[PDB]
Amino acid sequence: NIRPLHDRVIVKRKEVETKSAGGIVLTGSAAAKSTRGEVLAVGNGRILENGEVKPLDVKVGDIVIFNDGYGVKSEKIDNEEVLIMSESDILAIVE
Amino acid sequence: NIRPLHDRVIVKRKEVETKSAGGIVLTGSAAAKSTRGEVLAVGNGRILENGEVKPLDVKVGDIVIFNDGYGVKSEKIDNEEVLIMSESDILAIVE
Amino acid sequence: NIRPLHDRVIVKRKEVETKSAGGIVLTGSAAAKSTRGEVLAVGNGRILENGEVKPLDVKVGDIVIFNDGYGVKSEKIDNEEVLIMSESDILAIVE
Amino acid sequence: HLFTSESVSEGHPDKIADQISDAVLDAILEQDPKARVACETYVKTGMVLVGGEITTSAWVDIEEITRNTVREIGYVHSDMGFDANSCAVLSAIGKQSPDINQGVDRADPLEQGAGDQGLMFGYATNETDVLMPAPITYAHRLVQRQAEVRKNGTLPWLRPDAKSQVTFQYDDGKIVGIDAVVLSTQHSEEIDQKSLQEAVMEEIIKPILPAEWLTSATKFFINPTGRFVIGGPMGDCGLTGRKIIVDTYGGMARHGGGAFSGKDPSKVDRSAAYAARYVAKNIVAAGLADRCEIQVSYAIGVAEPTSIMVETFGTEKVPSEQLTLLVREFFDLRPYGLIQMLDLLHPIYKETAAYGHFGREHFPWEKTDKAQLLRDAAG
Amino acid sequence: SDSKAIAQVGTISANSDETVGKLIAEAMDKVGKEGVITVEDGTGLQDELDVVEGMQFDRGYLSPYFINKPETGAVELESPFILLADKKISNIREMLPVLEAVAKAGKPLLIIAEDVEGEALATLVVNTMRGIVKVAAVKAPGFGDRRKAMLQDIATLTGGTVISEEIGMELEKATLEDLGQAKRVVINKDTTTIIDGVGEEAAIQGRVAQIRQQIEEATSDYDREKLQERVAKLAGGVAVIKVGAATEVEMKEKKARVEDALHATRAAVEEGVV
Repeated sequence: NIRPLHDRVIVKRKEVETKSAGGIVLTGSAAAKSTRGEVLAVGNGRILENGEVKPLDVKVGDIVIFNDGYGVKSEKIDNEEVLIMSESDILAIVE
Repeated sequence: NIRPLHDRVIVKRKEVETKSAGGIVLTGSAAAKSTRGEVLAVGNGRILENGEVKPLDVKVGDIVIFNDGYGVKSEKIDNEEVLIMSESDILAIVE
Repeated sequence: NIRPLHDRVIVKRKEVETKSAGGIVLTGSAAAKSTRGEVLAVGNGRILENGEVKPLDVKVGDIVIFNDGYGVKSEKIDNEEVLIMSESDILAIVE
Repeated sequence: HLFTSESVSEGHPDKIADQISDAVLDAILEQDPKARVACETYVKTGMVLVGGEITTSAWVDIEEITRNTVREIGYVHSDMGFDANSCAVLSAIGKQSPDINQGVDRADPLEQGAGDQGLMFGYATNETDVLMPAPITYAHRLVQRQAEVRKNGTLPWLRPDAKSQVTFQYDDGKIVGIDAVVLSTQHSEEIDQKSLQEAVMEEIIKPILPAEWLTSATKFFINPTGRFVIGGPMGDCGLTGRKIIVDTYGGMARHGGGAFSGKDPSKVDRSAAYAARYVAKNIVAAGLADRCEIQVSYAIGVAEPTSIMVETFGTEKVPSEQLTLLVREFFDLRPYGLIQMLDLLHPIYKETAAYGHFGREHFPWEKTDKAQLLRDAAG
Repeated sequence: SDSKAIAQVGTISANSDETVGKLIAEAMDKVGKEGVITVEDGTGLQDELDVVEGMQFDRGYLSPYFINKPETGAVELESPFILLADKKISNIREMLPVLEAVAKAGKPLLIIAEDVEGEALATLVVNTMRGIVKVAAVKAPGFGDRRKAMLQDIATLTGGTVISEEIGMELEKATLEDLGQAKRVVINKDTTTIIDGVGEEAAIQGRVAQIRQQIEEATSDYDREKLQERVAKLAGGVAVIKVGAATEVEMKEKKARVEDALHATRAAVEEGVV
């Protein structure tokens, strides 16, 4: 069990797709890294200059769109890679 | 349905026009990417320093003028290219 | 017609004069790009930290002196180039 | 008249040896501004030998330079019998000299004496834009084109070994056409003979030689015996300094025979020839003559040059006395004076090792900045 | 005009050798009047004649996984498409629309490009193996301006349009109107043959007339031979005569005699006999 601190969020990204708008199958460098995932646990909240905590807008079990970068760190837990990132890396909520 | 977080808006840029003040057709480097588009979904609002939320100044259906850059992110939704970018990255509203 | 958002104004630069301080007609790179223009519309106003609006000092129809740089963006409207710029790039007002 | 010039590619063992010697010279010069270098290289099947006399205050290991240099040509496989990493390089260089403290004292650098006795020559003609004899120039360009295509990857089955022969005819002392073009190159065994000549003539022969100089009588020869797969150091002995005639002018100009590669600028056997070409190119670019040569003579242990002679083949627009007067009072033919004004003490001898020491605009000795001044003076 | 006179001329022109005269007459009758006959040294002990119908170029399949008929070691495509490209290929992103469109139909497709890198080869071969779309890839034959000329020739004969980057045409916007058609295509390790293209005739006559008039201004007989071969390839047939001799010296002698007979028969057909 992992509990994120402050406004950070731990997610797992979906597997890369094989079919692309039809029967065309992409292998190797043709299929890029997935740019979507599901959130497993959510942080307590962001620390304000006042000192209060603002709860994060994302909730457990949702689907988010995020941009990979220097802020997103990849950690391997239970022989499974998960992504730890701040809320600012999350762009939108799917459905 | 895709809804952004905080002060982000999703846009779909207009098609690249070939005709330019006449029947002449521009190809290659003559015509560049468009810089106008319409918003599809609007974020809830920016988060203030104290903790309040401010509604955005863009309504759904308006045509916006923006500048493509590092902050603008391109994502494929429903096999359609849309741009996820902040509210501060748009310049003006047409009409 | 367009209207800017927040702390932005739209200006149009006047034509550069050829005969400078006499009959000497200047051609080529000597006739530098004009650094003065007239505002076409005024933005709503900058958003303060608390969320209030500060009305812009520049009024529509005035003449402004600015500096050309990276922050100034050009847009082709009605086949007539204009400049999209923030109030921070406005140096002074003529008369 | 019918004259033929022959050029060779960078994959040949002698050209490999020449490249190694100049690569070491640039490395030594970069570390030591005022070093003394006189080196030679020998290459054979799987064994590489280096020797000579190099006196310098710095130390350089030759192994990493040799592997880097050989890899540049493309010897990265064992199919041709020579591989960069699998080969072995031994050093037979005396890094120290007894005369390092006895002669350290100097009186005046501007009055340095020549260390060798002999006479050197220059040459320049307006037949080509690069002010060089045409048959040798186009022979170098052909093998240069082959290497560029080979490096580009469009022709991956080509091998570094290549040789070209170009024949030119002259009518009333002017070029009127191209007679015969020969390009001998090594290729891989996968491609058959018939497809081989088609690629080389249409992508190397065609876009290099001028089209307006090619007539219906031109004959193209490719792979005379029919199979040039065998090549590399296995098929021929390798040593340094055996085709100086090919590097300098191709035989159109009388040469002293002094070896160029592996020699420091201090020795006049190399630098003084560079100055003669620089003077000859300068004096012909001004339009004072159609062709000109500079004969500079030096004596061992003698500072002032013994004699300077200029010959023009009767094409001079001014008397030869004026031509001799200008070069004396406008060019510093001092053995150290020409060093300073040609600023050769820079690591620039790697590219000069292959494809001819002369005929490239970027070389310091190939500049024509002094042509305008001489035209005004003689006019 | 008759084949008997042509055979007699060929026999007389080859030191009274009836076999070579008869062979040349038969080859000329088979190929016709607008065609190319050439002589190369063979390997057997007796002369043989080989004739090629249609057009073919010396370019084979890129990968050995495209062959659906291992018995002959060659791949056969029935009523396929033809895609023509001059640009180098290293990514598949530019062919998603065309491949999905032709997979929506089922009948095969052929790619003629100057070169395709392994990244696109991987997806092409995996798609062919998984049984979704049947495609084949062959390099563009020749090099230089001749390569584009013969690409245009193939485009004209197959009833399609070439896709060139320098003319401001991109492969992403290509559709079925830019793809040609053919009755059958046979590709082996070294040759690719297009059988019974569906191009328009008047374009064929225009192209052959253009190349024929371009022949005249050529100053080297090598260029004349190449353009005549192009004319024969686009319209007509091409035949090769493989002379056979035990020893190289006899090989050269027989080759010279056959070439002389060929020239004499050509001249006799052109002007007449006395």
